[PDB]
Amino acid sequence: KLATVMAIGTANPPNCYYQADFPDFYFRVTNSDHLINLKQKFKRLCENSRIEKRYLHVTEEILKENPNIAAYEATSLNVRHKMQVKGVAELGKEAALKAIKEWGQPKSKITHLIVCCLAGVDMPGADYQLTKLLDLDPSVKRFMFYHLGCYAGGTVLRLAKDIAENNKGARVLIVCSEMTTTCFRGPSETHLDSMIGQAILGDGAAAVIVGADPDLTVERPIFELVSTAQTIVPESHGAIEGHLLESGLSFHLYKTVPTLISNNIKTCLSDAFTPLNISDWNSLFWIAHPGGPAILDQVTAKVGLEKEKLKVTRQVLKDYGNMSSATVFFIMDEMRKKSLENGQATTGEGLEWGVLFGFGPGITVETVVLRSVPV
Amino acid sequence: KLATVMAIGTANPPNCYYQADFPDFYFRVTNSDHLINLKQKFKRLCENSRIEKRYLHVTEEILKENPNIAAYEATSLNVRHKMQVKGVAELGKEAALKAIKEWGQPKSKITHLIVCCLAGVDMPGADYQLTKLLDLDPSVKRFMFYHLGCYAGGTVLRLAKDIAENNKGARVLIVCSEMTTTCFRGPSETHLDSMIGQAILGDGAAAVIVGADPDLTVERPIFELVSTAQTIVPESHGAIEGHLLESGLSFHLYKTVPTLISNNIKTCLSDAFTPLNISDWNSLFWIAHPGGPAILDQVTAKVGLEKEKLKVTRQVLKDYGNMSSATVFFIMDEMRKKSLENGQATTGEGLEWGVLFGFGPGITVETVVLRSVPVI
Repeated sequence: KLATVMAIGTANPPNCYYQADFPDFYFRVTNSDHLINLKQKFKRLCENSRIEKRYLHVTEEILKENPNIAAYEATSLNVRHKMQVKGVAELGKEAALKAIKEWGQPKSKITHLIVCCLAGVDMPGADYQLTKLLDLDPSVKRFMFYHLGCYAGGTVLRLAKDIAENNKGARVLIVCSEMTTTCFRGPSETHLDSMIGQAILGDGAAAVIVGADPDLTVERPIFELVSTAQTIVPESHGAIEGHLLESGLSFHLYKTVPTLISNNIKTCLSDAFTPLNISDWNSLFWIAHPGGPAILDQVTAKVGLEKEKLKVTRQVLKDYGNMSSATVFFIMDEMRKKSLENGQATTGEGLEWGVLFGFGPGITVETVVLRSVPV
Repeated sequence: KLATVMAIGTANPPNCYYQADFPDFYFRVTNSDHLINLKQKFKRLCENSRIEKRYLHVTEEILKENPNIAAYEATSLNVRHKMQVKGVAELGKEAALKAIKEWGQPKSKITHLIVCCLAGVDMPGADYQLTKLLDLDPSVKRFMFYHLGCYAGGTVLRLAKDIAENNKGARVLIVCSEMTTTCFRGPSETHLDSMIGQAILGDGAAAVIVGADPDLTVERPIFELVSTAQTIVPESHGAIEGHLLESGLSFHLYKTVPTLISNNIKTCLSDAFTPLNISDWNSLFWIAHPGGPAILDQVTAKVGLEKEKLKVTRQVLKDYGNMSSATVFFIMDEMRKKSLENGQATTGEGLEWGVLFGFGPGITVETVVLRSVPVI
């Protein structure tokens, strides 16, 4: 009896930013219009991001109220955290309620709560906050993960799988609430990669309910968690880093990331699927963290995937941008929705087996083998 | 087959601070010798702490180089984190190596790594650093917990239990590496919370190996993880809070913390032990996070524990102070050591069943039911 995803709910801040207008907005609110060459670089980052829009808690008003946030490097952790701590909770609450609704069981049946937040360190944490906000059982078993990064969607599933499978009747609520208020900052001519964060990172929360042995008279499985794995890409040291400083969470991304990830994907696939006697990567449905269009293009090319295999993944990137750990669940959600609309037999675009990838600091790759459920 | 603790290793910074001399040290290195009145309150704080010594990464030299850390509140997070990130990994590595040695298996057999650090946020984190430092399998399945606090000893065991029992052959290395460099700060007349942490918090790391179905020809069980629970103490909102600020980590505890926790213990005991048909709290061996001397006194009093029940717990507090999440493992380690020296029948002071408690922000209480193992 495999751990099974039985519900997915998502939420995003109400402020929508169309990518086509972001360069002008970003350079204006960060008083960087005098940096003509830097603006062209940023403009191109946005144009090549393959992101059409994003939802952000940050607004021009908030930046006016907090100039130290608009600055590339200014003491601002305190003001960022004040907003971050509240934002991840409220956004996570919205997503959790939607997940709980789809799940179909009363929230009192939630036995475990896993919360994952890029930033917003607080003691007690967002897990405690959500327990109070959702009025969950005070004895709900919680796990709180701060600062894991973009591979965390796989991490929370890896955890949920073992919890669900080792505890009869366990019903795990996962909440990945990602807010970039702690990362949002002005551009730097000396650290050109920092602004990549403002070109691709969006806000969003995803909640999922995971449990083994579904009560088919009320619960409705979406995807089964077959196996999970995590690995560190060889010779990838320092390619993706984030430091929590007095100026908030930094963003470091080396130009080698796309090739490092794409060149190692087949190994992750082989390790995960050889045990299942599966070698045709195109026979799987794909849910890959859209760290960037380069990663997706290179993975598609190097793995030998058909052009549209990552269609849903690319669509989510286009509609919401990179929402860190929550992204893969938006993709998972949209995939089962599109599968239904396209009249396909399974939640995985009609295919039986699938793979979910999380990519992040390490470089770390989380590989989750999934099995679809009939539509 | 229950997840089983098969090894425990510990480590502490090389700088030992005797509590009897800390008041003078503290106010001296923080240029607070002029605050005679406040110095008296701190001296009293340390005297009733029941802590004889602590090991800290901070030194007079470090404070002289970083006066912004010595100040009660000054933009100093960057300098703090630089040391914190390095410290937790180095201290964690030492404890891990010791645990691995006791375990008796090649480190290549480690399948999962759980790292827990009060502070030292970094991406990638301490789990990544330790994987590299210990040269563990690149595919080791890692879990990294930052800023959980003092109940985390139970949290990591609760996690390790499910990992080990749901994955045949899984061998989990847990590393709780706690350093207080991020929360060390000078005294302030307009503040009276952060001063308590300066008197009770110590540095230290503990590592343990957890696995189900031990290979008895090489592995040697110490304690079995029977059940785990986590709960939020009723009407305790805001009682224990910690915030990571530009001035580092700051804690604020209501004076009611000891009472809130102690009054809730019997409930945790009942929930965890009624299913095992156990009701005599003195029939269990005890491992309780020594948040402070008050918590130990009130738990003993309200629960009705005989004087020797928290002996090891109190001894660890006396010898190391409050080392956050790592503490319960120092206690677990010392308990089986003393049990052996006392020629007792089990690793749990000759008793069969035991309980490990973690107390922290929430207020959160982690309750782990333990089973000792026979000792020849």
